Amino acid sequence: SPIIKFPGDVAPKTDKELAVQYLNTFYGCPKESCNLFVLKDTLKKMQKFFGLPQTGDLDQNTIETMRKPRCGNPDVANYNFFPRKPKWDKNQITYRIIGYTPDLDPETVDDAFARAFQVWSDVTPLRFSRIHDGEADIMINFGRWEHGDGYPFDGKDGLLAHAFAPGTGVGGDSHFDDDELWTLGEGQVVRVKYGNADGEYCKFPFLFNGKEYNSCTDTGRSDGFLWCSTTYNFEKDGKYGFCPHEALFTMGGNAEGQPCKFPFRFQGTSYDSCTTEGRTDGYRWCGTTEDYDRDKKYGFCPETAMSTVGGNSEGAPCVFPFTFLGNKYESCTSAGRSDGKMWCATTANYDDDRKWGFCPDQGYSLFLVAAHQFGHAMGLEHSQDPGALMAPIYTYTKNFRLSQDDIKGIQELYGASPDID
Amino acid sequence: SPIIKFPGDVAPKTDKELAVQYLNTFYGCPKESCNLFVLKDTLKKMQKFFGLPQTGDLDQNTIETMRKPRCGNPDVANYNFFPRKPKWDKNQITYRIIGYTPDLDPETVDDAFARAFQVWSDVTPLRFSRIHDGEADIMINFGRWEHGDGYPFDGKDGLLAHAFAPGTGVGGDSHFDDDELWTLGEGQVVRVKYGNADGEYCKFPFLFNGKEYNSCTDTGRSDGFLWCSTTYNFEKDGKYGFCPHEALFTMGGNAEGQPCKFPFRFQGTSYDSCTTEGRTDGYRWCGTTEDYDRDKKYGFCPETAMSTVGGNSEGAPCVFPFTFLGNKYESCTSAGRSDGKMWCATTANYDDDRKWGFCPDQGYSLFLVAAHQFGHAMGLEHSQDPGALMAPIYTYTKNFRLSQDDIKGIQELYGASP
Amino acid sequence: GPAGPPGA
Ligand SMILES: [Ca+2]
Ligand SMILES: [Ca+2]
Ligand SMILES: [Ca+2]
Ligand SMILES: [Ca+2]
Ligand SMILES: [Zn+2]
Ligand SMILES: [Zn+2]
Ligand SMILES: [Zn+2]
Ligand SMILES: [Zn+2]
Repeated sequence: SPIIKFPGDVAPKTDKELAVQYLNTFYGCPKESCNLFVLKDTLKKMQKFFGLPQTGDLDQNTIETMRKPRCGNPDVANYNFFPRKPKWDKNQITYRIIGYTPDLDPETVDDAFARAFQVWSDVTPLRFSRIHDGEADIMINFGRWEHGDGYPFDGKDGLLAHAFAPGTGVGGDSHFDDDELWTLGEGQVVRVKYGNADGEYCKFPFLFNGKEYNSCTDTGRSDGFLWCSTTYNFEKDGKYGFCPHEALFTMGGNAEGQPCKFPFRFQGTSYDSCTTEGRTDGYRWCGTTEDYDRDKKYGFCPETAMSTVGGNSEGAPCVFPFTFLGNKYESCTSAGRSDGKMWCATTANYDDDRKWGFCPDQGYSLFLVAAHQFGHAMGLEHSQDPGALMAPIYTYTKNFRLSQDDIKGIQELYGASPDID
Repeated sequence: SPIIKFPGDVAPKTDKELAVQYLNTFYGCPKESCNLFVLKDTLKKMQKFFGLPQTGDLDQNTIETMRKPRCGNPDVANYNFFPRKPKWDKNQITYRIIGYTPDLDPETVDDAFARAFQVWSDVTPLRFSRIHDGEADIMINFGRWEHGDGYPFDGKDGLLAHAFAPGTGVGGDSHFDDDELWTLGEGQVVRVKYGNADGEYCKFPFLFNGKEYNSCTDTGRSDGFLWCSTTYNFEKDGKYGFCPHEALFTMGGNAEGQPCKFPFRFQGTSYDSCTTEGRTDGYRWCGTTEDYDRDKKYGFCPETAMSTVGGNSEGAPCVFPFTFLGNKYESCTSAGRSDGKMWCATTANYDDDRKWGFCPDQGYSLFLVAAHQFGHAMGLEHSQDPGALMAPIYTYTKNFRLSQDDIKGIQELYGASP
Repeated sequence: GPAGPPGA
């Protein structure tokens, strides 16, 4: 019966302050002068844009739309860019991965950005090319909140990414919110290390010893290493492997797989996690000792296995079963919540310790989100067709396909692929 | 008792290991080939240089001088195959400071370099102008071990600095070993904030409650804020101030004097100390919250007060008396090593807790060492005159004065004050 | 430690 407020959860903003930041960010409502009447006019622009009824009121159908996860770019024009209507004065663009996300290993990401780019390359003359040094046309990067351009992010969900239109400087740059659970669209993605299935992805959920696991577990081991099944039925198929995690083991370097040593001192700074400090490739690395400078031993942390997200438990793994208010639990739940969020206790019983965390959810397919972001980098803007890739709101699609609207959009801008013979 | 290996400490070097490295860095003795007659012939070029009995062997005369803190530049030249005998092709030179030391406050450092530059201009037509953005002629920075130029430092004591001869690229650059207790020549310096003497240096030692204090203390304080008397007798003069630290307070930013939060996350990384990450002016800062991105709250860290140096006690003061190897000590000891450096346990007992730190010594004058380095930055080389500022081995001179050797050297380059 | 050092 009880729906309680957890000791530590991210404070939901008021329907009002939610509408103000939304209209201000995606509509242009005067940052400080977005009071009742001046917003009513705008509120209706938002409403018109989406299928909503141009009431100009904060009706639920509206705030319900405002609450869904979506892109960072606006839905309205900068009140008409006389000077602008972007284009790439060339059909050969170059991109560069400035930085990554721990959720995915470098190759998956690299590939996603690749596949995202082909989407538009399939229907236009546009040809993409990754470069590893110096300035690129499209500079890809991951960041949180404010990351260096005065268009900050907002925490898990809400804004996911954005990109600038074609041009110089940051023109074309695509930026993804580093506070999202970056996946391929269907839950956490972790690429296994060693074991009998090195390189395969953990398969969630997997069946093991009559139990289902939706994340890497250290069950059955005493070395505390996290493993998982690269297939569903671990009994039938015996494929498994080890989940990345810098506190367990490094990948490369010269430490020979020893785990990162936190904090480790590098020059005038003591890092308590992996960094990219002193690197250009955006590959995190770390000191496998307490003084990198002294003993130059180090390793790389190419990915990270997420046990739990948010909460209080700093990522601490769920504990099954766990007691929550007189009821024992054997899985994640929405018990005590409202929203839809599945959580679990990161200790034996919750009542006694009151330590929890969110269970990783479906996250956002980097491919889809990126494909979209790149649509902008080419010059495209949001479409009202909710089926179009360039639509503001995020929607997962098992098997993607460019919407006619999109194809009509990118081509009116770059023309179709050249008809060879 | 024997010689014990302390936690986190560096690995000792042998008398010979040392010599061989010293003759390698400073004399050009081939690493793997520095032995037998080469070690002998070379040992002698070195003994001659420092006016030692040109024995040719490793003898308590040579060794003793080999382990004296000295500049990290060579003693033997090559400036034949090393590009043209350097010399800025203009009297208008510019220096930019890209890094500082937690040992001294931004200003005190900024000055020390300035005063050190002035030491060369006073006798020549050369003028130096600091710049705050861009590629200056002489880039000043502090770094440890390998700090990005192939010529690594070595932790406490030893090579104290190094600089490159005038020229494009890294030429003129002057780098300082960040593992050193940088001081004004007479021991630790701590410019105090607030209190009734804000802006004043801590006076070590200072007498309080009929007792001596050679570092800041939270003593006679309940909040645990560190302070010190800015004059000796705390009674005849009631002036004092609070000593800086990132654990107690911060400066500027928007944190409003709040402590740092370690660790605090800044984008894809967790910082367990202040950093300059992001800045381009070497100023240390830190999140005063657990998520700087989220809270946007931060404050600078201008100087760190130290009551002990190095070790695993991260600064924590000594504990007298303390117990080491069953025995009890009421003062800093050297018990347990071959280098006779003074250390102390930061806890009534060491054996079980194993927490130690180096009793701060006199440190090195940033002024003088800077003065020296800037000498190379201008084209000069080491002197065999122990008086000359350009002599390699470091030596504190309260009343510093350029040697007649130095003045001649610098101005046979540039000529005298116009 | 499992979980992981905070940071991305
Ligand atoms: Ca660009
Ligand atoms: Ca977000
Ligand atoms: Ca230069
Ligand atoms: Ca040194
Ligand atoms: Zn968008
Ligand atoms: Zn951005
Ligand atoms: Zn020198
Ligand atoms: Zn250097």
